[PDB]
Amino acid sequence: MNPIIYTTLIMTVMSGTMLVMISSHWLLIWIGFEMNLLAMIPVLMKNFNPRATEAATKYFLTQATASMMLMMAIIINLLYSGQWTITKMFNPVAMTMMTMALAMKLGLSPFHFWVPEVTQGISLQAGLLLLTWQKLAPLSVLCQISQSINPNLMLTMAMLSILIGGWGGLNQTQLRKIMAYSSIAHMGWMTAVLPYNTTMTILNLLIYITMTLAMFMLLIHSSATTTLSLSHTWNKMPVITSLMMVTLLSMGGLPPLSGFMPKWMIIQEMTKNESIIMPTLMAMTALLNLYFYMRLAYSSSLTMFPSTNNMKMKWQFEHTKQMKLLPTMIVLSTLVLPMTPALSSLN
Amino acid sequence: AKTLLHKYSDIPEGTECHRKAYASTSIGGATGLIVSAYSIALKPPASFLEGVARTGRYTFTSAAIGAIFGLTSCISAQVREKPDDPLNYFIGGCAGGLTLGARTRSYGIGAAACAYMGLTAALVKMGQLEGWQVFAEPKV
Amino acid sequence: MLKIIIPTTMLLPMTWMSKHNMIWINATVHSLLISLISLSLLNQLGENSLNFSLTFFSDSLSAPLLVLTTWLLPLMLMASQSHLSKETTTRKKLYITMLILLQLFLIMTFTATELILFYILFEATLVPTLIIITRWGNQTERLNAGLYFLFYTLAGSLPLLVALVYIQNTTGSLNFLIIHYWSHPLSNSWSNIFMWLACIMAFMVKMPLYGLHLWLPKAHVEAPIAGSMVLAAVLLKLGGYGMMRITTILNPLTNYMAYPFLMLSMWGMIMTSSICLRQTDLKSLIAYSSVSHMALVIVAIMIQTPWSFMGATALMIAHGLTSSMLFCLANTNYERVHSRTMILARGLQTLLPLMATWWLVASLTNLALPPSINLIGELFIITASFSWSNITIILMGMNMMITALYSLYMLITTQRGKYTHHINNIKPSFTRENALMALHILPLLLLTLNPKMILGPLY
Amino acid sequence: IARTFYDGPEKNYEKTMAILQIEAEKAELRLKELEVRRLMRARGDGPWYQYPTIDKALIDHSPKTTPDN
Amino acid sequence: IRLQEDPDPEDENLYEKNPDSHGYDKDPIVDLWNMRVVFFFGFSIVLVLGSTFVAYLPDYRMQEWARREAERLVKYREANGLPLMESNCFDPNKIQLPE
Amino acid sequence: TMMSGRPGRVPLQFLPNEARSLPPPKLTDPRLVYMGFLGYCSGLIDNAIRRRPVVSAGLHRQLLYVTSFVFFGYYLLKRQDYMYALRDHDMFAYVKSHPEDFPEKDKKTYGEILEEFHPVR
Amino acid sequence: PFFDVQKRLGLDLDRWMTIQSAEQPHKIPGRCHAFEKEWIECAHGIGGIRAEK
Amino acid sequence: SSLLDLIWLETILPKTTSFIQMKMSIMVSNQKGLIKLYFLSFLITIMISMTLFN
Amino acid sequence: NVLQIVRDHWVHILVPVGFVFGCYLDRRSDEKLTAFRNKSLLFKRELRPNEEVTWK
Repeated sequence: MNPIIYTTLIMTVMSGTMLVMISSHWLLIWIGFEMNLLAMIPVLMKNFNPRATEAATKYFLTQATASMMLMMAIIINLLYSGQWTITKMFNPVAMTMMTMALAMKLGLSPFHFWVPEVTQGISLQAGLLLLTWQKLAPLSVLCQISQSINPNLMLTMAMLSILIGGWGGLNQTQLRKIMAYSSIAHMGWMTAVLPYNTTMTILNLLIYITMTLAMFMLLIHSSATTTLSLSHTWNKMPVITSLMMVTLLSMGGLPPLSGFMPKWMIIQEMTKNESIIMPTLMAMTALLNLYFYMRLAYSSSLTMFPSTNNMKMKWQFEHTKQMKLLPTMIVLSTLVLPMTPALSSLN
Repeated sequence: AKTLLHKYSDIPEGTECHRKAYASTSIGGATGLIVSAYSIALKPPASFLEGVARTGRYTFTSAAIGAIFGLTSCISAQVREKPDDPLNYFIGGCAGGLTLGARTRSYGIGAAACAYMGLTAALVKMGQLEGWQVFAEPKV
Repeated sequence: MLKIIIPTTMLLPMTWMSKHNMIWINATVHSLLISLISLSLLNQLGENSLNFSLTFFSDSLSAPLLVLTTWLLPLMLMASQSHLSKETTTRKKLYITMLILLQLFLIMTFTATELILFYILFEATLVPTLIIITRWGNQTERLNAGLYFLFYTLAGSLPLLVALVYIQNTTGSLNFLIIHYWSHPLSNSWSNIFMWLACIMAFMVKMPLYGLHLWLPKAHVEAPIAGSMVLAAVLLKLGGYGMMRITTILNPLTNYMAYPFLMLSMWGMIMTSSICLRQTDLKSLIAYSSVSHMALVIVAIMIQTPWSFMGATALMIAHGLTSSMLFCLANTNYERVHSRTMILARGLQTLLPLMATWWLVASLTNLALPPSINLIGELFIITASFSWSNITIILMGMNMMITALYSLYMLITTQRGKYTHHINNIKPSFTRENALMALHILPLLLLTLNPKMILGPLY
Repeated sequence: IARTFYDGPEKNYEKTMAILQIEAEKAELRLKELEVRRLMRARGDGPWYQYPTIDKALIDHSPKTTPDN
Repeated sequence: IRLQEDPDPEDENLYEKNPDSHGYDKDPIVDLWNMRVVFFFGFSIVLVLGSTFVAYLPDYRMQEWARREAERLVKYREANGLPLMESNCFDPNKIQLPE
Repeated sequence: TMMSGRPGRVPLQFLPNEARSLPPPKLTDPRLVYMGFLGYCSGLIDNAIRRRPVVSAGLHRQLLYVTSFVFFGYYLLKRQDYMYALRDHDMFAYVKSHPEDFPEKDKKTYGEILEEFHPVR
Repeated sequence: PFFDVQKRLGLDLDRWMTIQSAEQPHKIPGRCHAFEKEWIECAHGIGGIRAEK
Repeated sequence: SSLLDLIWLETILPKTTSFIQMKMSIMVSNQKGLIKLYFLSFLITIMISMTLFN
Repeated sequence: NVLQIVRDHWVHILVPVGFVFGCYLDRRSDEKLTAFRNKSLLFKRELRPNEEVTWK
């Protein structure tokens, strides 16, 4: 694909997301979603192969179904209220349709399978863009319409997302599938805290985006897509493996790393609303995410797996391309716990 | 689901054990039907008869668990003359776990289910007594 | 507390900028200097604690633990420099950095004035420990040991975080002074029962309580020498310190919820002593001895009397020193023969005399031999338990008998008898090892001379 | 030793008093903030939780084709 | 065999090259100075100076002050017929019991 | 959204004009020092990843890292302080405006308050 | 989430189409123009909670 | 040592929980990647959300 | 030479300067808590003619 075409497709995806985030009209929000999907599909299919084609097909089908449900919700809300402005929806059925459509777009359980399937199908850069941006937009819409979200349905989907992400990531060995299940679990956390504090939702979104960017940039640097492929990186550049081990510890929520701040603030906020069973279950379920993070860390950094013979030539050569802002992502994803009270600025 | 749950709540704890058993069996049957529907959707059977058999097994197991739980809890509370006691719910939960173990024909599964379901039912009774809420309504 | 915290954060750049052959010298010298500086905290008041600022404060309970940590760091440095001779300079610096971070987190944990900050730091102590274990352990079981340790501690501690945030929402503050002056009785209800369970279970897992201890043999046996030294000396005392601090607001529910934990602690103390009687591994024997001693500390804290708290503090300090010394001795014998089997190497009394003397003194302090602070703490706990009930004397007597039996069994098996004929690589004991043993043992006898310094605020 | 390394008990006593005052005020402020948040979310008569309503500047008041609006 | 793996090296003895070795390092000079700094600082400085510092720590726990106060109170109370130990910590006049 | 939709809130304004009435953070703020420390760590990680001498190479790059982090940290601290001050101001105004909901209570001493005593034995 | 670029810049991108009481071509009135105007004027500037109540 | 410490105290907390997590993980991840199957699951979820939640 | 020795033994000042800085920061933290200095009921007293504060 031509570089100009690639950059204009990326700019069109970002334009669609910005249209969603700045529009006050439901029709314009739907237009933004449609533009985002339309420009996103070729980005997934950039590196042509059967896996990329299948991932793009599944993602397109899921997003088209979600967009149809979202438009139906918009029309139903218009019927009972005659309003197009994005505010508290005036019909419970329209709200249920909108919530299910946005959950399907975000990949929340039980609409999750496409997330690991597409993430394994597509390359590392495509997966990074997918996770980050395509979680950024629907969560913006949900934060806008939070005051009419049904707490029971939202919390049920969030808990299902957390459990399913933990179990799937526990079973998987492929790095992209592990990242997808981690994304599912973090989406569960954020949507669980959504009906109480959209500021906490945004804080968790920022921390998750930073950690995911750092992890995907490290994976791109190591050029590893499986566990065994990552197990050879210690013999070529052990710094990358150490930084990735620290990032993995952060993603599990271990103090005093950055990953503990979202869980801590979400638990506090949800406890303020006289909810204890849900925060306790959400905290206890994250141990599965921590377990498969630790299993990945054992293979890559804390131990030394066998290597091969051409790794000598790999030693002789040097990494040419540079991914700027990677050190900043590594710092911000591990060492921003003391700066927690900035969430008021985020407010 | 809301209708069945509020019916079960409306029926008093220590009285009308037949009604309690019927309500619990209905709740279990609904749960088993939903589980069987999801199972058939995600992991399709090789034949229509196999699908019907799987649905029947799942629904009957869930209904048996519910009926045993309701009967055991109501009878225990009635004979002990101690309503609002989590011990009755623990006994009912362990009875349901033993029913699940008998259905699956596994002593270890039965013991683990007894322990976990007894703890869960005791926690549910404690929450009903103390006003604990799972899906807490937003405030503050 | 900054006059102690900042020197460690300066030890980090010193370690990372020192020359390759001077890292151990610099770290040891400046760790000893920091310990000498931290000795000033022992000058405690008779009425209230030392409130340095809004964030850090020191008490008659926090001071001895801080001094123990600062004194334990150089001993860990000596053992590590013993067993890490072939590592690269960068990995040596990383190991020293892990030890420094662990000491810094422990200091901030013991000096934290708020419960949530205490929780954050005492959870932060897991990461350096896990890295040390799973990276510089020798055996294949270090990975499983690290997993067990991490998940036991975290499954204990997450409900503690929920309980702490709930307490903050309900009362308005988690500051220890506020929760002590504004403490209110805890009514008998399921909600209060489960709050009590969350807090106490977190700290019991950290203790560890009997039935929640498997991670302790797993981690202590499979960790390196420095990791084993810090796990038993200080990291086990986080549970006791937390329980002493947290039980302010849990009354009078503690009078009724302590029965299962007291029964578990007493019977498991007996069971772990009996296990020590029939252990084929020396590190496992020392780990189960640690389990028994911490079970006794649990009993003291649960019965919760002014005489029990003093004995609990004294026993914590004495057990820390004794366990560190025993682990060091076992590590020296392991470095001799590259195996942890207790009956593999015998006749060490006639092969290494002064090391046999160190073994004898360590074993004598392990059992409660008066007037050692081990005996002081154990006797105070036994008397408080006797006041609590008059069959606790039966249980404590059985435990003391089995403790003496297994201590002297370890001593006789390792030292007495005839040497193994085919083991001919037992070189004379090093000056470094002998100095390590002397630095382990002499402070114990000096604390025996001056006992009121480790009896806690209740003195 | 007391002359060189330590200060009088008055310093610790009064520092403790100041620390206690600060922490008590913070606790009272936290509880008051929780009460204010609960009231504001329940009523919607304060600056917080002011969900957007439709601006009335968009309404066109010019005469229409039909006299009855 | 399944790998190109180094054989396990023989254990190294420090006494082989340096008969008078303290066990700190391979280099004799660095080993000697490590021993010197450890022994001097640890034993002399920490043990002796910290132990005498703890021995001569000022009486901030007010043990002697409490003994003197108790002596004065006992003298005053026994010289006037008052009980040596009061029966109440606080004043019943200042305590207002509910009815 | 608690403070979103507050009356008189200008959209997309990082710091409104009313924030100028608050004390600006000191240049030696410990939070600013921690931001500079984060910038220094970012520079060190940059050197380590690019396989340069960690402490020596790229002094200009490390300086720019530290300066950018300090700049953004200063403005972030200003916004955080403004938001917390606004929250406290609104809370106090609401407490003033709702005396019925926030009434003064009679203060009784511990000599008058009856508290049950639980013996420890 | 909602970066109000239109209100910050004084633009008008979809507020014209948001409601049926706004400026319509040839001043064609809506079916419920008066009712919508009354509801909007009642609910203006009091917040969603008070507007619903 | 054997019956309690090495067998049953291992069976209750760490081994049973790990076995349950492994079984559930296998159950969740044992998917053939068939869009027909999980879209039928989507339909069931939509109907359940419409009916059960009110 | 001195330049070679100092280039190797300059790290030994880090812990001492950290201790000095920590003591200074302790003094600074103490100087912010003078809200009840010479105002506690137990230790309240009149100032001497040639002193400004009771403690620093």
